[PDB]
Amino acid sequence: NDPGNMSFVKETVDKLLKGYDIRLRPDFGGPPVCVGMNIDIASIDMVSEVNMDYTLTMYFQQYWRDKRLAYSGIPLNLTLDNRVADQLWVPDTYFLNDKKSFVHGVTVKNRMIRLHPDGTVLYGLRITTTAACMMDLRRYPLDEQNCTLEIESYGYTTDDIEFYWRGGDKAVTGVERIELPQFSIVEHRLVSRNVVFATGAYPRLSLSFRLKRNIGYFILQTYMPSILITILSWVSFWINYDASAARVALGITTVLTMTTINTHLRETLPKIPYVKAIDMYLMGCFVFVFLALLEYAFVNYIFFSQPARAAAIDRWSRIVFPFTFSLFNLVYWLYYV
Amino acid sequence: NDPGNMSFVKETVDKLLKGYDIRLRPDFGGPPVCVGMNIDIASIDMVSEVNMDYTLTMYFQQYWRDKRLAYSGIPLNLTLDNRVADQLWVPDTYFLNDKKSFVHGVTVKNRMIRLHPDGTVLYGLRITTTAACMMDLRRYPLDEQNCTLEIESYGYTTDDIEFYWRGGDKAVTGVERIELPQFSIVEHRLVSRNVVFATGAYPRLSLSFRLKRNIGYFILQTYMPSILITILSWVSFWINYDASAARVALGITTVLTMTTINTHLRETLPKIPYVKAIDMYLMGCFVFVFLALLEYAFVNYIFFSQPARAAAIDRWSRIVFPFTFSLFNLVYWLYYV
Amino acid sequence: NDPGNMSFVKETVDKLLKGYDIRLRPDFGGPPVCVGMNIDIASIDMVSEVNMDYTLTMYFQQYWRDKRLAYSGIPLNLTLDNRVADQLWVPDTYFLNDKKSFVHGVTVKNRMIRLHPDGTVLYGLRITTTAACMMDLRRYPLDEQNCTLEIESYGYTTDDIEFYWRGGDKAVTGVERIELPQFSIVEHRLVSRNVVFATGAYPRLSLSFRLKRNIGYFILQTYMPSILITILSWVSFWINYDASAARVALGITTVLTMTTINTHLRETLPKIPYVKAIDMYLMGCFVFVFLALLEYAFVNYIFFSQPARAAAIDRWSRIVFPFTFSLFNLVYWLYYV
Amino acid sequence: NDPGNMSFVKETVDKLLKGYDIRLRPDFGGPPVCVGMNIDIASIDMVSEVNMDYTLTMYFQQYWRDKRLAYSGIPLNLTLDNRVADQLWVPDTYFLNDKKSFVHGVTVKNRMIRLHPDGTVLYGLRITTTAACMMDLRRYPLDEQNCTLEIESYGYTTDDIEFYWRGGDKAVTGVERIELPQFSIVEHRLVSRNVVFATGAYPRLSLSFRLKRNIGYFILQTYMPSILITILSWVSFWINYDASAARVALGITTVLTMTTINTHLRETLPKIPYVKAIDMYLMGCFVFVFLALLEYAFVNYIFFSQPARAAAIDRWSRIVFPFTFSLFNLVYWLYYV
Amino acid sequence: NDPGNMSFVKETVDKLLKGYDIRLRPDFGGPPVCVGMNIDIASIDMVSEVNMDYTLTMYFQQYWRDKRLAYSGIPLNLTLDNRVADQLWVPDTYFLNDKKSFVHGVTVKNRMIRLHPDGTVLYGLRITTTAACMMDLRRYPLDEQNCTLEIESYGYTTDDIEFYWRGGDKAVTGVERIELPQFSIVEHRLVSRNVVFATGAYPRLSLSFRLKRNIGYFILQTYMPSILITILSWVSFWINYDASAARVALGITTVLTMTTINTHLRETLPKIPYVKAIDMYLMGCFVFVFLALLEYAFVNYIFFSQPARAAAIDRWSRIVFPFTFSLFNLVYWLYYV
Ligand SMILES: *[C@@H]1O[C@H](CO)[C@@H](O[C@@H]2O[C@H](CO)[C@@H](O[C@@H]3O[C@H](CO[C@H]4O[C@H](CO)[C@@H](O)[C@H](O)[C@@H]4O)[C@@H](O)[C@H](O[C@H]4O[C@H](CO)[C@@H](O)[C@H](O)[C@@H]4O)[C@@H]3O)[C@H](O)[C@H]2NC(C)=O)[C@H](O)[C@H]1NC(C)=O
Ligand SMILES: *[C@@H]1O[C@H](CO)[C@@H](O[C@@H]2O[C@H](CO)[C@@H](O[C@@H]3O[C@H](CO[C@H]4O[C@H](CO)[C@@H](O)[C@H](O)[C@@H]4O)[C@@H](O)[C@H](O[C@H]4O[C@H](CO)[C@@H](O)[C@H](O)[C@@H]4O)[C@@H]3O)[C@H](O)[C@H]2NC(C)=O)[C@H](O)[C@H]1NC(C)=O
Ligand SMILES: *[C@@H]1O[C@H](CO)[C@@H](O[C@@H]2O[C@H](CO)[C@@H](O[C@@H]3O[C@H](CO[C@H]4O[C@H](CO)[C@@H](O)[C@H](O)[C@@H]4O)[C@@H](O)[C@H](O[C@H]4O[C@H](CO)[C@@H](O)[C@H](O)[C@@H]4O)[C@@H]3O)[C@H](O)[C@H]2NC(C)=O)[C@H](O)[C@H]1NC(C)=O
Ligand SMILES: *[C@@H]1O[C@H](CO)[C@@H](O[C@@H]2O[C@H](CO)[C@@H](O[C@@H]3O[C@H](CO[C@H]4O[C@H](CO)[C@@H](O)[C@H](O)[C@@H]4O)[C@@H](O)[C@H](O[C@H]4O[C@H](CO)[C@@H](O)[C@H](O)[C@@H]4O)[C@@H]3O)[C@H](O)[C@H]2NC(C)=O)[C@H](O)[C@H]1NC(C)=O
Ligand SMILES: *[C@@H]1O[C@H](CO)[C@@H](O)[C@H](O)[C@H]1NC(C)=O
Ligand SMILES: *[C@@H]1O[C@H](CO)[C@@H](O)[C@H](O)[C@H]1NC(C)=O
Ligand SMILES: *[C@@H]1O[C@H](CO)[C@@H](O)[C@H](O)[C@H]1NC(C)=O
Ligand SMILES: *[C@@H]1O[C@H](CO)[C@@H](O)[C@H](O)[C@H]1NC(C)=O
Ligand SMILES: *[C@@H]1O[C@H](CO)[C@@H](O)[C@H](O)[C@H]1NC(C)=O
Ligand SMILES: CCCCCCCCCC
Ligand SMILES: CCCCCCCCCC
Ligand SMILES: NCCc1c[nH]cn1
Ligand SMILES: NCCc1c[nH]cn1
Ligand SMILES: NCCc1c[nH]cn1
Ligand SMILES: [Cl-]
Ligand SMILES: [Cl-]
Ligand SMILES: [Cl-]
Ligand SMILES: [Cl-]
Ligand SMILES: [Cl-]
Repeated sequence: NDPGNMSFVKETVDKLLKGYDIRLRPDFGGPPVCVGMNIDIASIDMVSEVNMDYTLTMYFQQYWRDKRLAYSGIPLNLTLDNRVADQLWVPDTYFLNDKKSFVHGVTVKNRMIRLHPDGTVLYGLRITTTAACMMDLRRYPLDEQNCTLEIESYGYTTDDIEFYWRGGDKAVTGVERIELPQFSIVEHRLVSRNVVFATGAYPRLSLSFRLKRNIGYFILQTYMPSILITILSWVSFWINYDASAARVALGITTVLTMTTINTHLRETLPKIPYVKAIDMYLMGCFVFVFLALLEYAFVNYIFFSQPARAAAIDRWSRIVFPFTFSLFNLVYWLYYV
Repeated sequence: NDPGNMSFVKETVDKLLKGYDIRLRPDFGGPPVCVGMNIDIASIDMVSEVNMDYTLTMYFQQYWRDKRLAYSGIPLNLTLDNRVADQLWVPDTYFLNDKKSFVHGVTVKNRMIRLHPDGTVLYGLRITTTAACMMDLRRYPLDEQNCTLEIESYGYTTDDIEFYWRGGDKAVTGVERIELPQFSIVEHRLVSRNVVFATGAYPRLSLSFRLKRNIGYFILQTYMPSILITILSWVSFWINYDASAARVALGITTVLTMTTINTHLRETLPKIPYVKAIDMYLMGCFVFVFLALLEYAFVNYIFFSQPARAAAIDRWSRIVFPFTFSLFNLVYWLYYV
Repeated sequence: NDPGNMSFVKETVDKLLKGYDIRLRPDFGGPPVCVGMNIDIASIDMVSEVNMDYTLTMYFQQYWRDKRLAYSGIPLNLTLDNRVADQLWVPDTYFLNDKKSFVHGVTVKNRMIRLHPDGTVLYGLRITTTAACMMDLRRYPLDEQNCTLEIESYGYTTDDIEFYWRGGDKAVTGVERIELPQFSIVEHRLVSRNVVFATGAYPRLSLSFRLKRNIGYFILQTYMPSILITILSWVSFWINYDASAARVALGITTVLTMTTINTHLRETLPKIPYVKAIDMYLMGCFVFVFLALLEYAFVNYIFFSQPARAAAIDRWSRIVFPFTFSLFNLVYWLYYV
Repeated sequence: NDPGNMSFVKETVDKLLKGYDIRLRPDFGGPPVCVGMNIDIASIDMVSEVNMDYTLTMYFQQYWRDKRLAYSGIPLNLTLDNRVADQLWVPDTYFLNDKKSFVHGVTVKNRMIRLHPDGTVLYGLRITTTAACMMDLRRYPLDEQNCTLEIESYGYTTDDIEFYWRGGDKAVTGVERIELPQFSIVEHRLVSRNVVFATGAYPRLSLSFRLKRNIGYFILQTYMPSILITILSWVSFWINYDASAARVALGITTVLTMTTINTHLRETLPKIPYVKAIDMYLMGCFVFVFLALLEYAFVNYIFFSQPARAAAIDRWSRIVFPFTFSLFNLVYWLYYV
Repeated sequence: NDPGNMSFVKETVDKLLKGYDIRLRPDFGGPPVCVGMNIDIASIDMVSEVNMDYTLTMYFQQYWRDKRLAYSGIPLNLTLDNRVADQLWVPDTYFLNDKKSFVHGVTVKNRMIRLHPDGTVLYGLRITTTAACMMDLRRYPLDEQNCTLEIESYGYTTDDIEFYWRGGDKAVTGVERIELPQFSIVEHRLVSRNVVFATGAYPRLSLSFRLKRNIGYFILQTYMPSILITILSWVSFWINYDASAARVALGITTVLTMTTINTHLRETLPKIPYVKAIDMYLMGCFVFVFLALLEYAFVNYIFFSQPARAAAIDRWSRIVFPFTFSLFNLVYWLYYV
């Protein structure tokens, strides 16, 4: 009688679980059970190009109605201990593209079960998942990436279970509060569809983010050092051509440093067989510093027989190299922006 | 009768657990159960800027009263085996910002259950948790960071469970005994509040530390080597301008070393798109060593036609460069301290 | 009576499991139970030469008939909760060459049980496995590798269990959708056989892939830098022989850089005792840059007494070195392609 | 009757566990139960300064008497299967300073239960534990460290459980067989005491080792290369002062190499804010190589106007630098040894 | 009656387990139970000098007779589901020197139980174990190592359990099929003995391998680069002594490169306090390249006053250095081979 009478509540819950078969889905043999899903994204831990995946922490909630759990006489929503979920049927929801995922278990399993008088079940889970995201690094680091989270039922087909985003476009929250130092989230989308396999058609929910990579880190880390090395190679043009050791040292160091910058950057990224946007810039800067050393090799070859021509080549190189490199940056930054 | 009669104690404990429903919170359907929490911080293992998190080991204790566990006739507090916690209701306490946490289980699960005659339950857990802490590295390494530990109930709302710091300002102990080689704990605070979500309002407890980074390591590791390289570039000012190979070698090595110091440091830290305080110093030192090499390029360009002017430029550079760099350090250390 | 009557379904399932002995295989003491297997390959995460293994994620399905589970009166296929698999006999299938494998367990264990009226059981598992693959790196990076997945019964011999690929050549799907940045899957094969051990003959299923390594990454990372360094060493041939510091610096840097490229590459790969294809190219490039420095050591030795002969040696070296190195690349790329 | 009659033994063991309450400690409500502990140290896996911890593998044995397990008629010690420990009360022993620990479980859980006729229980566990050890690196690598293992009861106070080292000074064995390549174990001590907390006074057992770091590795790795670089800088004193490129190159390389040695070593160690003993030596060697380069900068500045004075400075530097550096090593090695 | 009658088989197995006490070993209170062990080594994953351990994957089989499991009327060997092992007594076998081990559990636990009419039990486990192996690196990389796997009973003494290698010298198979890229298995041995501890005497089985390290990798990685650098230092002997910058650059680079090779190699290996065989070679090569630079420092010191003597020193150095270094290799390779 009394909702505050725990003895009466215990009798009501025991009656619900008496004869309850966890092996059978709600409305077994009849219409499919509709499962509504909402996601509260706590954070996106990291985005890795090397492993081609991202780490996501979220509050995963499932909404469905089980008539076997309908109770009367208690005008309240029953929030039970999370351990009761082992005595109830739950959807076999799994993430299609996940690589490693777990449910937090401190201090207890991060799980929620809330019952409703009509038999509606609220099932919440705090899950940290690492989901695979293949990335196209051709325009890297000025690339825009699209990473998805695929939600699907494992065993039950569309004849048994149906998926939908509960709340429509507002089913997923917390996207605007995600703080990625390297990326900005341009847009997120929700997709519901059915995928046909050899064992039947299965419900599918898709959550996708469009990530825009910030360029600030790469300007300070790769682009500026490459520019400084290229400018450093131009110093030899003002050095006297009789200083063979000095000018060759400028040519050697700038050429070798440019190669080390190019190779070191590729080591950090995964072994991809195509040229990236930054690789085009680094290889472009290598030509300028290589031609600067070849410029002195030409001057050193003829400065004895033709000192006048050698001086003109040095004088013209002081203008052509800064001018050509400025144009190279102009065409480069217009293409990739 | 006799408290030392184990048969009588076994009967008393069995009576408490007879008809006990773990699925129901204490005072189910009535006033919310108040849970008091205390933390004994054993240590802070590490603070990582790369992962933006810190590792914490602590003794987590929860205090609440369950009238179903009230016993009479035994004027003693019953300290039971930790395995009895699986037969009792416990709060669904979880850490909001934790990334990976566990309860120690050697030799047994690091868990404590102590009962009281009125039904009060003491529940202790030794937990090592890695909690996310977003850090602002703009003033790094002279930055001050604020890392928090958020405590919240997962399933139960404020209508069912209430949180409070047991003992007020003294609820958290062991803060002054924390030994961080890189940080000093300026202050810790305790905050109690209620947070409203889509599923209701939830109790919240917040433990926050203000960490001040020690500068001793970075002086020896980054600042001093940068100063020594800048002073090294000034050696060329006293070298004769006819030593083209020697002075250019001093210019090349100091400029290249400065770039390697700048890029290597940024690799250790996470890829952030903004300039840090140390980055300002390293880029400032790069200009001084770059101008030192450009100084000889100017001297080498005119020392043949105008030897007198070239000697004066070398002589003035011996004073201006140490003076300007001293001023640069003065303005730098006043801004960030 | 009614298939949609959950009470009738619960009675039918309880009858099947009443007296069911999980310790006994189907048709125990009689003909061996035939298990059909299909694999839906979700992805191949990575291929590691250092660890000599690859990571595979797949949908592993087992097909067999158990007459103890045959039911009548329900003209439907019973898709039960995955937790019922703990109450049924399943084959002791294990992967012979796996190093670390697991079944995904979010949100539930990634497991499927589907029953059929005749007693046929469909048992699906989503497994991520790391399987050992010994690789022959003699032709690396132009090598072609053959990695296998060996499927075998652990305890039961061919007298008790038999394996076969269900669907023949189409038993394994998703191979053409595998995206390896470094490898291309030339062909996959399915092999069924029996392997004799000391404890008897055991069924065996083999899934093998032939992987062709893409050469695009290694051209940009190793081959091109080696070519550029070799061309860099040729610059000294046009430098005047009186520039002893400049030409020796070109010889030193190219020789030292070539050694660093060779040693660094071998560190990434596992410690193998044989020479690889790339090692042959790197050691070939080392000879060219070493002879270039020895060329000046010969010129510097005689340019005082015999300036005319020294000039001819420099002039001839400008032709022989590019010509010989071009031939070296011709014979090299014909041998390994 | 017959000890070899397994049916009689099974009846005796079942009688012991009939009515046995694992939730109650032996002599509950009476005198505290005394637990004797012995440790057989299998090995010390590693000692890490970076993580400030060490890894320990040991055989952990607990000795206590439970009158509920006393049996008569069998004049033998009952060695039972390790799975019976789940049906018995065991002390809630945990390691206070451990960071990650586990009990080995191959092929079974590495656990031992041996019963005695009077009710004495022998409980053995093979545990690998990583225990935190704060280290003072001011005298590193000539430092002596003291790492402890703290043993304490988690829930029970001194009113319920008491700890003591069984066998006194011989409670811990295997210390002399520990093989640490980098450390030598000078001495180990055993301490028994009671620690008072907010929840009461708890028994404490402490096992501490005094570790002396071997200096052989650091002589070959850091000290000798630093000496060789310092001697290398002295070569310029015998080089003619007109060789500006050669002597400056000797000065540049020795100074730059010394900085790289200093910075690289600090990266391996944890970020501590104080100067270590090795840091004093490396910074001392930096001054000698820096003054050597400044010595030529002084000679190069005056060798034209005052060639006689410049020659004397070179001649005196050939004696003062080896003599002063020898004295620097003398005072250094006397202070830290 | 009928062996193919599963109902009769189920009755027979239930009778065996009725009244079966897992807490009691077979023949409890009587003669010790003899356990025969065989190992089928699948692979040796890796051998690590840094961690002083090796990883082993094997099929571990235990053979013993339990009269409580003897059955009659079924003339067949009963291969039961692996889950029946939890209802049977098994030996408490553990590996003494293991550091981390596990039993594979995909798709089921890699476990086998086979019964025999007389009560003999076959118990198989597929175990991957990392066992500690202390290594003597004094002759590294030409060292020969002896790594063992120690098998012992944890709780039961020799009065209760006895170990023996089933099949004698053929108890361990698959040794000849082990493929270690860096090592060759010279010989394996089997040892059976009893070890006395404080708690009694325990059975012990030892499997030991003698590993011979292949030298092919280290010739290409360390020995050849050291030889090439030493030969590189000899180039300065043919360079004119007036080329001070060139010859000092050859001396500086060879000396610095030799130090980097020596220090980098020691970093990969564990921090041991003794000199290795390769360390002797690297330090020997350092002297040759250091004396080569000191050779020019002597020539540069006297080539002005005594040009004739300086030319002879260069001429003699062209012969003595190759001759002495050839002898150094002769004595070195004879000592360590
Ligand atoms: C690291 O950064 C975090 C986040 O910024 C800081 O956490 C904040 O700490 C401050 C205190 O320093 C908190 O402010 C206090 O909040 C209490 C709780 O507010 C709840 O309840 C009130 C009603 O009582 C509601 O209005 C409110 O919405 C909340 O539901 C208040 O009770 C406190 O009030 C006290 O101060 C006011 C004046 O400001 C007085 O009028 C009151 O009488 C009383 O004395 C106070 O406002 C703040 O809420 C925390 N934020 C979060 C997000 O937790 C950490 O402090 C910081 N770490 C360090 C070391 O500085
Ligand atoms: C990676 O490397 C592995 C190992 O080398 C390759 O695996 C081999 O694949 C070949 C097929 O390409 C296998 O050869 C086939 O074996 C079948 C099974 O043999 C069992 O049964 C027969 C009796 O039927 C016994 O005699 C035998 O001992 C085994 O018990 C055969 O049925 C096949 O026969 C077919 O070809 C023959 C002619 O060769 C015809 O006469 C037959 O009619 C029939 O068409 C065949 O012999 C071989 O067994 C595999 N080896 C292993 C160890 O598994 C992978 O193919 C390779 N990967 C790639 C991509 O190439
Ligand atoms: C690494 O560093 C740790 C921490 O510093 C060292 O641990 C200390 O070890 C010393 C012994 O070397 C300990 O001192 C001894 O403590 C015993 C326990 O004290 C408890 O009980 C007494 C009453 O009996 C109380 O007063 C006290 O508060 C404690 O509750 C004492 O029984 C010992 O007494 C002995 O010496 C005194 C004289 O000093 C005599 O009068 C006594 O008769 C008796 O012989 C002693 O005081 C100390 O407690 C340890 N500290 C901690 C924190 O554990 C390690 O030793 C060190 N490792 C190495 C290798 O040196
Ligand atoms: C790696 O390194 C380990 C450790 O050094 C080596 O292991 C040793 O291997 C040798 C054999 O090569 C072992 O020696 C043998 O021990 C057997 C067991 O001894 C027990 O039983 C005897 C009584 O029977 C007791 O006296 C003893 O204390 C032990 O309790 C003996 O039965 C063997 O005897 C054989 O040789 C003797 C002559 O030496 C004959 O008289 C006998 O008839 C018989 O033929 C033998 O002594 C030694 O015990 C092992 N040590 C350990 C610690 O296990 C590995 O061999 C090595 N690996 C490789 C590849 O070399
Ligand atoms: C609470 O409910 C139980 C079960 O229906 C009932 O027996 C008991 O009387 C109720 N309590 C009161 C105060 O009526
Ligand atoms: C201990 O309590 C039990 C249960 O109440 C009782 O039967 C027994 O007699 C008591 N012991 C004594 C010595 O009275
Ligand atoms: C459903 O099946 C049960 C068990 O056979 C039966 O008792 C019940 O009457 C059936 N339902 C209907 C509506 O007939
Ligand atoms: C062994 O003990 C049981 C239980 O007491 C008893 O029934 C049986 O007769 C004993 N065995 C013999 C041979 O007496
Ligand atoms: C199989 O064995 C059971 C148990 O003994 C028996 O009841 C049954 O009749 C047997 N089957 C046949 C066909 O006899
Ligand atoms: C790359 C910039 C070099 C600037 C040299 C300036 C020389 C000026 C001589 C009048
Ligand atoms: C390795 C390419 C070197 C090119 C030098 C060109 C010099 C031309 C002088 C006329
Ligand atoms: N399935 C055979 C397992 C095995 C191999 N060796 C020993 N046992
Ligand atoms: N054994 C005492 C555990 C503890 C410390 N602080 C709180 N609980
Ligand atoms: N099997 C013996 C285990 C052991 C060693 N030391 C203590 N216990
Ligand atoms: Cl967690
Ligand atoms: Cl732990
Ligand atoms: Cl997972
Ligand atoms: Cl283990
Ligand atoms: Cl596994």
